[PDB]
Amino acid sequence: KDWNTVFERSINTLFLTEMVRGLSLTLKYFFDPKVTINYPFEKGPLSPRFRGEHALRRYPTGEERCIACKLCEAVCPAQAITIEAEEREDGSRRTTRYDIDMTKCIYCGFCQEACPVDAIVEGPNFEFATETHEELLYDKEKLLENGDRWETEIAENLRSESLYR
Amino acid sequence: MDNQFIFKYSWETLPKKWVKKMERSEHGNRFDTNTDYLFQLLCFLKLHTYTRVQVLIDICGVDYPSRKRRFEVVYNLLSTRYNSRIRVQTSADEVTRISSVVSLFPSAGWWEREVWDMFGVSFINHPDLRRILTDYGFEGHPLRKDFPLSGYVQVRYDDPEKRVVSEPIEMTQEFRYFDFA
Amino acid sequence: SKAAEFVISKVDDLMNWARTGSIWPMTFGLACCAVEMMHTGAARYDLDRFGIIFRPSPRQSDCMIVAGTLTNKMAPALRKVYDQMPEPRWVISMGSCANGGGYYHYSYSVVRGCDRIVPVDIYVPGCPPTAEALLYGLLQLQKKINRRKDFLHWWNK
Amino acid sequence: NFTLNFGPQHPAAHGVLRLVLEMNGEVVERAEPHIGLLHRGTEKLIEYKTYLQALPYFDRLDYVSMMAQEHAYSLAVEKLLNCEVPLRAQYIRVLFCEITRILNHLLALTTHAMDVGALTPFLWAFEEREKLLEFYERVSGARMHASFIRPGGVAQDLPLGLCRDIDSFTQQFASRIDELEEMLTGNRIWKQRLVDIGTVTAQQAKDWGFSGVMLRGSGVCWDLRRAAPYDVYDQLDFDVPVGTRGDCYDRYCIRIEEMRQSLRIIVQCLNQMPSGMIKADDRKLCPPSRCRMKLSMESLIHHFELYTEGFSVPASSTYTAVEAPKGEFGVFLVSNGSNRPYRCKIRAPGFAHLQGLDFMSKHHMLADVVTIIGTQDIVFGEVDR
Amino acid sequence: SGIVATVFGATGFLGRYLVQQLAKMGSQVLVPFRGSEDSPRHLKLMGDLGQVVPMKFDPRDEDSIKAVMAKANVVINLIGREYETRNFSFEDANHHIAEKLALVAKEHGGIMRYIQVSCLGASVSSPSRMLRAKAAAEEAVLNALPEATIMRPATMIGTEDRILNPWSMFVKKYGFLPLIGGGTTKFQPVYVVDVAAAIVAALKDDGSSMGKTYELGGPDVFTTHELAEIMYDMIREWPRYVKLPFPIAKAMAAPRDFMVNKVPFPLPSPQIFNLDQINALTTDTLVSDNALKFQDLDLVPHKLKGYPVEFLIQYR
Amino acid sequence: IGVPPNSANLTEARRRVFDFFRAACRSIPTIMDIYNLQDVVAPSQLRYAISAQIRNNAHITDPKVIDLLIFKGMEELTDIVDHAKQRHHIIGQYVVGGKTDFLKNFYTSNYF
Amino acid sequence: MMLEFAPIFIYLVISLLVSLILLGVPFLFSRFDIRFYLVSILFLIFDLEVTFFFPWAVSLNKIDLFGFWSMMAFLFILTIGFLYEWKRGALDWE
Amino acid sequence: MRCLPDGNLLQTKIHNIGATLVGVDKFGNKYYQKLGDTQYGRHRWVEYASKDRYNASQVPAEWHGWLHFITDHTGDELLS
Amino acid sequence: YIAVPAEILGIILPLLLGVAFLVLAERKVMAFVQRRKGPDVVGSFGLLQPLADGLKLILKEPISPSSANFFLFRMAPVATFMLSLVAWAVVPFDYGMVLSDLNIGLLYLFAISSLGVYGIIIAGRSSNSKYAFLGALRSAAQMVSYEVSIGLILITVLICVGSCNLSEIVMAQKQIWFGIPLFPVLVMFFISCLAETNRAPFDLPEAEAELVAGYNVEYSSMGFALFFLGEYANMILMSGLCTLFFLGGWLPILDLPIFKKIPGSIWFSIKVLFFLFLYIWVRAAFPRYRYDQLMGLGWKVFLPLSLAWVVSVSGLLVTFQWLP
Ligand SMILES: CCCCCCCCCCCCCCCCCC(=O)O[C@@H](COC(=O)CCCCCCCCCCCCCCC)COP(=O)(O)OC[C@H](O)CO
Ligand SMILES: CCCCCCCCCCCCCCCCCCCC(=O)O[C@H](COC(=O)CCCCCCCCCCCCCC)COP(=O)(O)OCCN
Ligand SMILES: NC(=O)C1=CN([C@@H]2O[C@H](COP(=O)(O)OP(=O)(O)OC[C@H]3O[C@@H](n4cnc5c(N)ncnc54)[C@H](OP(=O)(O)O)[C@@H]3O)[C@@H](O)[C@H]2O)C=CC1
Ligand code: SF4
Ligand code: SF4
Ligand code: SF4
Repeated sequence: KDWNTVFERSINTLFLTEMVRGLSLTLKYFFDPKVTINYPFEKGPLSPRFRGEHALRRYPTGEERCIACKLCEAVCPAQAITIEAEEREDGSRRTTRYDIDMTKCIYCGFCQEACPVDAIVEGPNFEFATETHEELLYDKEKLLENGDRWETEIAENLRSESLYR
Repeated sequence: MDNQFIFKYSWETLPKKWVKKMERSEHGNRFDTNTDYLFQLLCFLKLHTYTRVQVLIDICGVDYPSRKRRFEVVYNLLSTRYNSRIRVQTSADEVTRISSVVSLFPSAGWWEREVWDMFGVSFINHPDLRRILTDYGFEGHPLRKDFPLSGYVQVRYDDPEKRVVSEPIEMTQEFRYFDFA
Repeated sequence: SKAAEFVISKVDDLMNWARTGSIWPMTFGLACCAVEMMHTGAARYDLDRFGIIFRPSPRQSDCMIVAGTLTNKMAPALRKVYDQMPEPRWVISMGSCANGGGYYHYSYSVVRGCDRIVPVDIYVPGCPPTAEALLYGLLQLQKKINRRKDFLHWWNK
Repeated sequence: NFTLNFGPQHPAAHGVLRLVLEMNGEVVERAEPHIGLLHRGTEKLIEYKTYLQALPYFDRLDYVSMMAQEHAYSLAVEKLLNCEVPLRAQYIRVLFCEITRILNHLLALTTHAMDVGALTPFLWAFEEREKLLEFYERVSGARMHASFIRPGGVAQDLPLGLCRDIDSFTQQFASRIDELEEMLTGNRIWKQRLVDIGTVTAQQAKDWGFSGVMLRGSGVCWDLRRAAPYDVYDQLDFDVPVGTRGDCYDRYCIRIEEMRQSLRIIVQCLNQMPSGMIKADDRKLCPPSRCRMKLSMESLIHHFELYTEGFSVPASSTYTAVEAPKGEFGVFLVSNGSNRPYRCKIRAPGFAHLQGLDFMSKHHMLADVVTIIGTQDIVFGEVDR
Repeated sequence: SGIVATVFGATGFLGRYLVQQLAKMGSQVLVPFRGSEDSPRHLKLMGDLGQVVPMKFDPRDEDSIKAVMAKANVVINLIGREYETRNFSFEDANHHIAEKLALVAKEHGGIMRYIQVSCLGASVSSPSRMLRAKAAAEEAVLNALPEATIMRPATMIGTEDRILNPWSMFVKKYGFLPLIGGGTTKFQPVYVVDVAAAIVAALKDDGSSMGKTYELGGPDVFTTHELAEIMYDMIREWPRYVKLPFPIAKAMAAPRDFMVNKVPFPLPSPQIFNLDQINALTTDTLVSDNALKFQDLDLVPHKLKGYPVEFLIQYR
Repeated sequence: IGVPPNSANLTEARRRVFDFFRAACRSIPTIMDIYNLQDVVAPSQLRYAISAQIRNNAHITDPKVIDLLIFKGMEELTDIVDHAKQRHHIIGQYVVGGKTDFLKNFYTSNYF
Repeated sequence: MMLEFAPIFIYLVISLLVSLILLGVPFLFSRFDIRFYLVSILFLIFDLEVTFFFPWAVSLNKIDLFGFWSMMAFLFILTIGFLYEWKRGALDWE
Repeated sequence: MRCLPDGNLLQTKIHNIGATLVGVDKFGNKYYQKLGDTQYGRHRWVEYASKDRYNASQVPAEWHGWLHFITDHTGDELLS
Repeated sequence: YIAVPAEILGIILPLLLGVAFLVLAERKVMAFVQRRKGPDVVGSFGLLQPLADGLKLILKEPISPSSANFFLFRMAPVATFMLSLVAWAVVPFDYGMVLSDLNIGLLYLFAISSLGVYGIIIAGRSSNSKYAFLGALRSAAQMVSYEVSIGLILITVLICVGSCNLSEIVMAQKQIWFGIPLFPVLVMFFISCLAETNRAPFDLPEAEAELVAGYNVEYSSMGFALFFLGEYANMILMSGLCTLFFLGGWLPILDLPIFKKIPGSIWFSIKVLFFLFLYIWVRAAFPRYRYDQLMGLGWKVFLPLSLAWVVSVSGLLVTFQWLP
């Protein structure tokens, strides 16, 4: 088309001019600070809505909140909840069995939405990997231990989230 | 090109013996046809100047066990030329082969394989009609209503044979059917 | 044997240090869990910094991460790949699908847990587990590797 | 001809990808994908679920574009119910759909680039992906499978401060796109790997049911957000990029431009976001507030009903489609009047696109097969269901 | 089934087949192991969740033994070794542990069925010291538990056997296969699956198997030369047998036996030139006509050709 | 190649049956090699099993049912040959290689 | 002098020993493509070209103009061959 | 001396330089913050009491929310 | 001669350490470009990572698949590793710092380079795997293709120097480094070195995700480690050769007393480090060519340019009588 433009195209092809810009901006990131988190001393951010390990809660008196209404069992998309219930010795409507198969569960939070007494929740814990499949078959006593261990954070998160739900 | 024009023009122009039922609704314009006219109807809709239905969006089966022809095969189609959608349906049973439309829409190839895999409906002149989704050697057609949700067989590693093998199913906790009706 | 046991324990500590410091997983990226696994290997969590390098061939791998749903059609492929892994080797089951079939448990086409096909060392719960949850699972694997006493068991055999 | 059986049992190339290729030397004569390795019986499972319990299945189909499939299913249910969604919920839905589109395009572009040997853009893009995952987690409590978009609107309102953080992200995202582009767009090796690879004519794209970028790359101006608009897309300014060559390079450029237009849409949604309800007010189909259910009988009864039996959908059938990041994602829903779907057929664009691999890869080199797979943007959760 | 079985020595050859069959019948299987936790890993896939439970124990420790046995009503012992290590002699591995297990089962009190697995040629007047210790252990277990059941399988054949695999390895590495006794000794080799099935059947009966010893031999009688030929038909290779007379074979098997109890470090296990097995090759080991065969357990053993030797495909 | 139209009558359906039987029998040596059956079962027993399967359906009079049975048989043969799932005494759906039945069933369980 | 080659031999022996140690310590605990033939032929030709270049390169100070032009003629013949290969498509791997 | 073999602990010791001690929990874990902007102002971390055998599960519930930026309340304020 | 083995070990052992840490440096630089950290847990700043990886490899069970080429399969990595090692016998690090002062050293290096192809070919063929065989054939063809351009560039330097002695080649650059007048030749040499070492953007064996299996895919434990170590040692060697031929080896940048204070081995090391950094940087910056594209580049671009530079340099030096 023209000697100047043909020359400029030839030089650019021969001298790899466009390859230089990639090298340069790769080198620019070399000196910038890194985004890596120093786990486990440092952690990623999470929200009060985070759906982690389920837990069963009690009233401050020590009484269980769960009244075996079986709504969570009905709504559970994965059929991971198994409940048995009967009249307790004092006449209370209470679970004798409350199992969640942590390997069926999809961690959707539907059970927490369905529960009319804030008994079952997905708490903030996400670090509960195990060495056996049987340790992931949570029974009622394990869920209540989870609730006792995480109660203060769960209550704080519930106070925060009560203004949206 | 709105759904009032398509309904009226198709009534005026299509050969009468092709369409048994015509529905006009906000849920979609719908044409029902006998199996022996499905191919010609689709070719007409694709080629005709005032329809130009060039895209076959999908083919799917629906099982109706209470019907003599239990399967209903649904063709969802699109005209990018006229920005319109058309649904064409025909019924079928377990042994009656229906015409393939691969020669009209190459996209039909896999959708037909899927209908055969899931429901057991066969397609005449389909170049390569074999199962596409299920495991090799699968028996039955899983989307039929009478096919059980968990099926009939499961697999596990068998150390004595040094291989994965199939056995009749055994469920630790059976699927619980909650009848809220 | 007041001197042999000390040297043996030192040898075993060295072996465990080497094996925990260089874990080369092969990823079986089956479904959504593979995306969180990709995030674990990305810049924010940087599995490289723990010595964890992902390998393409089972022949250069020490660990298999099963990340996603395992179908009946895929199970023979998973088992064959596991059988090509040289010893010592470990398996991490990631996510509900790999753990016990998850949302697909009752399906006609799904293996109800990859531990029906291969022995599993660590189960990482979640659907999907967060990238940090996978990192925690890998640290649990290190903990398990650090109980090995291969040299001591062989000396006594 | 020899036969190379290629299955990458790792997410480098999908993970359940299985290809039988017939080769004449290094030239591909025929490519035959073998699928079903992730077929999990989703469509059968859905028939055993209430309409609410079925919703999480849609997060797990194209599990890189979670909220888009949520949106499509909600729209189909809304259509059959004749349910009116509040405007604020509409805006939140569109905002999250465009965030999802950016999440999908970043993953697709950079996984393709890593496949053809460019390692750095993947890390750069996945940091931005992490920021967007944080918005998902802040609204739903999940990084990926939010189950946030629902029939009638969205599960919960936005937490205070979220819009400001999204605005902060938008203020810098264009520079990130520019960095990705300078890494790839003008580089002679990148052009040599993508120019005139996997050429598709408009007639071929129509014949094989192509949609989305796979169709617009061939010069066909077609975008469901404009052709069949939904939610508040008709109140928003954005351009529809179309290709002129129909090859892999055009589709890469289209995806970059689509990210830019998605950024534009997000900015508009942030500025036009109105106040008001985020759930449809019809008290037969939406959960009451926690305080209402603890205070009012009618509310308690409705909560009990909704979480046990679920709502009913009058007998009907319809096809509903949206412009998902990967193309036209459709649901053919059949209702019989009960509380469970009678039939739910899922129309995945990847199914059409992967079927096209044979004609796209004909007479190309072996190394171009991965390039063509990357330009198709295949996720087998939606291909196999 | 409500059977809880503690199977000692289940990390070896026969153990995997036995555990698979016991899990099929619904029994709960406890698997004591002495070393690495990865030794019972292959057994965890067998059976349902919680059905197979590996447990660390120590042989030379009575507390651990009753600990792994504390929950069971059935005890099966498979522990043995055909060679020697500086830590465990023939009598230590094949007689002392078995007697200790029987004594702990007696002090347990709850063991309904006790199965001790022996070898076919087990006798007091045996050339093989391992067989002599096996006979002694048989007598010791019977004296400690007169109601115990004894199994005497012949050389077992299978994927992880220690006869056909070493032969194939030696041939593929050298090109020829030695014959220690001119390839004339007779023996009735047996599919390992059949041995597992016989153990299961004796565990399942109405009580008729208690107190009795069963001689489990394969359907057919072979010479070592005749078996070496099934190996060559199956490994698709050209046979080349070399006669190694007994004194020469004993000479080449003398160093390990000599220096095993002298050098203070472990030695590799013998494959073909094990002195005790060579001594055993001097006499023929056949199922006695007066014994209890696979019949009287209502079982028909499988013939070797085909499926029992299909693992030999891997060597082609 | 393509799926043929339904047989118009029993004669052409019988012809398709004979073609399928020939194709199934001719694939017996490939199956024997793939499953290593030389020392497990004779090839004629495979032929006999195929023919017995054909004979057990000899009462069918509808050509469409015959065509469907032939199509299914072809698919099963293809999966057996192309995508073999080796077990031991079993290929696909066939097992290869003084008291009445009531008493045995009663001793077994309460569900006959 | 050839004296300097002896360390190379001892170096080879030591490198071999290191190789054996490293490799042996873990034992203690039907589609003919003509284009490959063609690339082999081209490599052979240019290998001989480099071979003939070496003495020429060290001898340029003594052979002067005559040697320069004789090598130029050699290269002209070989480059005509190269042009023939280029035109015929021997250098295209597509 | 744990810094030499454990590089993970070394990074925490380096980044502790100039940090502010926020509190100590019942296990002796120490909590630090910087109040800068490098990871978008996220500068909270924990120094575990056990310099070997530290594990993420050792963070108690009262401090777990603070560490993960779930809440701005420290473990002490939650306990009160 | 009794002390010769000590000198040989003083070469080989620090070289193996340098390779072990080159792997770590590659990981670190790649990470830092990618805004991450790379190894920093195993040892302080990740400095113990290479020892851990090597220990893991030696403690890994070898596989040795049931092939009919049992001897060849294990000997191929030995061959490539030994060839990578033995090139260093003639490399001078400073004046008089060289094991073998070969007068024919340039041709010796060319011969070693030409021998390098056999390990890859034999690994591909002996592994009994069509994918490994095809990948090995392609890699071998690429290496022989770029060897032609490497040889012609060698001839250009030889014309300038008039001796095949590497130390003489260095000392001939006292007046000016050859990389200044022959800068395009140096660029060509570096690219050809990338292609010859199967490095990005020419790393076909690394393209598993592109359906291109590498020649070492069937290898495990220390055979695979031997292949890896030979490759990285060859990268260090190519950097050293670039330094020797064009950047004046051990010479200082300027002939001044301030620069002559610091030893020549340090100058040589710094230049080698620059070239290794460029290796890593290039791998971080660009995608990879297809096989056919890189073969076309080898035969259609680099060979004609190398031959043209030979002709131009020789003609110019003959014309003005500037020959050595
Ligand atoms: C890829 C590059 C292609 C280059 C192709 C172009 C050049 C090809 C060679 C053509 C022949 C020479 C053309 C150059 C003309 C200038 C020649 C010249 O300058 O004369 C010199 C003399 O040049 C020559 O005579 C050399 C001629 C080269 C031989 C070319 C072969 C021609 C035919 C040979 C017949 C033999 C049979 C051929 C066998 C195949 C004067 O030198 P002198 O006499 O002063 O002293 C001699 C010298 O300095 C001391 O050693
Ligand atoms: C102190 C710093 C020292 C640094 C030393 C090393 C320098 C860095 C080297 C590495 C740079 C990045 C390497 C990655 C790029 C590899 C890809 C190369 C592709 C390639 O060769 O393309 C060819 C052109 O380049 C070429 O041809 C390359 C050779 C160029 C030689 C120049 C020849 C003429 C120069 C003018 C001389 C005139 C004066 C003398 C009279 C043409 O192929 P293509 O297919 O890519 O085409 C498309 C053109 N857009
Ligand atoms: N051809 C054959 O295989 C024949 C074998 N037998 C006998 O049948 C039994 C089972 O045979 P097989 O499975 O092949 O045997 P293996 O040698 O394969 O397995 C022996 C088992 O006993 C364990 N064991 C060995 N020595 C000791 C010890 N000192 N302390 C604790 N446990 C120990 C082994 O444990 P670990 O893995 O930890 O070492 C392993 O679990 C043995 O009694 C054997 O002698 C009978 C006739 C022939
Ligand atoms: S999180 Fe969802 S799937 Fe899991 S138990 Fe709760 S409701 Fe069921
Ligand atoms: S946890 Fe809640 S929803 Fe579930 S049974 Fe108890 S009270 Fe009912
Ligand atoms: S566990 Fe959940 S996220 Fe993981 S693959 Fe299964 S459905 Fe997807």
